Amino acid sequence: PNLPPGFDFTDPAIYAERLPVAEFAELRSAAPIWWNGQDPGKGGGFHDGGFWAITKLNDVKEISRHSDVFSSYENGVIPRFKNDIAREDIEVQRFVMLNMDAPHHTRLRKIISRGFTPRAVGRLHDELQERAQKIAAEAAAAGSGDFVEQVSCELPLQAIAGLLGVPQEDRGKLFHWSNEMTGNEDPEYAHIDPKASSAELIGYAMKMAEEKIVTQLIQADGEKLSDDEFGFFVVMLAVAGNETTRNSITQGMMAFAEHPDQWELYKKVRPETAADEIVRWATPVTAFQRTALRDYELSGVQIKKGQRVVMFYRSANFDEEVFQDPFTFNILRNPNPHVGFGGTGAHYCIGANLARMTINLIFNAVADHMPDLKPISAPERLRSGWLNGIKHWQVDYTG
Ligand code: HEM
Repeated sequence: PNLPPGFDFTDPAIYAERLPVAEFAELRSAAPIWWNGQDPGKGGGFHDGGFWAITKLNDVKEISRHSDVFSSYENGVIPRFKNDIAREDIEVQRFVMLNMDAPHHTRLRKIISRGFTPRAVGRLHDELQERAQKIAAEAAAAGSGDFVEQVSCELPLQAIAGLLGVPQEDRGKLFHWSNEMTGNEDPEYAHIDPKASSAELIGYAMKMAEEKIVTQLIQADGEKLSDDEFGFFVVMLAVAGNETTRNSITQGMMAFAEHPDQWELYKKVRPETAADEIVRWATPVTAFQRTALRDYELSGVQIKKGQRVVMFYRSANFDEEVFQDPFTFNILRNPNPHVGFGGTGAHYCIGANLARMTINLIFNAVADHMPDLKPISAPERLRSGWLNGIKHWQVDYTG
């Protein structure tokens, strides 16, 4: 493929500035499964010499479905940390369900699925809609500001707090820990320590279990989460369901500002198709990886036992063989078989309906209170090699 020597699709220096859209398009055309070599000390915490870049939607789905072959536990699923991270700090992530394999993952998922019943999520609709409306009214009344802080940030956090029934007076400390919990190497956040925030949030959650959906997870059906598993579950919601939904809201609004005919259509009919096109477009998790437990032949390439494969959701969601005109933002897109919530399989996002509900509620509120919003200056991207984040974006709410 026509790529620079040494190019690495997980390099945080690229994502601080842009998504490498042209370079993914070139792999899909010229080398859809391609070995991305990494030199010593430049592998983002891994020392194995590189990984297979997976760029096509069917391959991402095949890997996700074959979790008997493609492990989440062996190396975790995050494909890039700071280059000098200790291997013990990657391995400690194995205590969240995202980084486990069957049978351990199968037991936790079954218990945690108590939290994500359709009924549990739907119960949160009326409070999240009242919060959404108020957030948008507050932003309109401020006139201009940072849309990430004023519109995107609070409602995903209040969704987790309402799911967990956290008392009001404890939400400010909960939200502070949760916004320090996912790792990045951005200079704006160089003074955060996700390790203290993780310890502190696990201790808060364990005290909450001891005092008792929390009661349904920690009450024996004799199966239940232990008190420490409930802590690890609250840590996992902080990393899985906070910045991801926040970034789907910012990048959905960036797409509406760049495609004004789609925002006019959305304001009229608020279509059911919009939330999934916002997630496809935003692809807030750019990639997650697996490790092969045995040799496996994937679309003609011989993947070998122990090698990593990195699923680039950001490429697969723009796969020209699967989406008609994938570079067109189309809020009526149908069909829409995107992998923004992962490939279907054992670890498919358990929060997907809660995220869709959060997205729908906030965009309805923005349409109702700020229909003529316009950007003031360019979004500031986050320096991460796997999370596609926007730190700040200045907009004029009144237009
Ligand atoms: C637009 C917002 C979101 C995006 C893009 C997203 C994306 C993902 C992805 C890509 C995965 C891994 C799937 C796989 O490997 O096949 C995942 C898993 C997971 N997500 Fe989400 N997510 C979002 C929102 C949420 C929310 C709101 C919650 C919860 C409050 C949540 C909870 C989880 C959990 C617990 C897992 C682990 C499932 C397991 O390992 O069995 N997510 N998510």
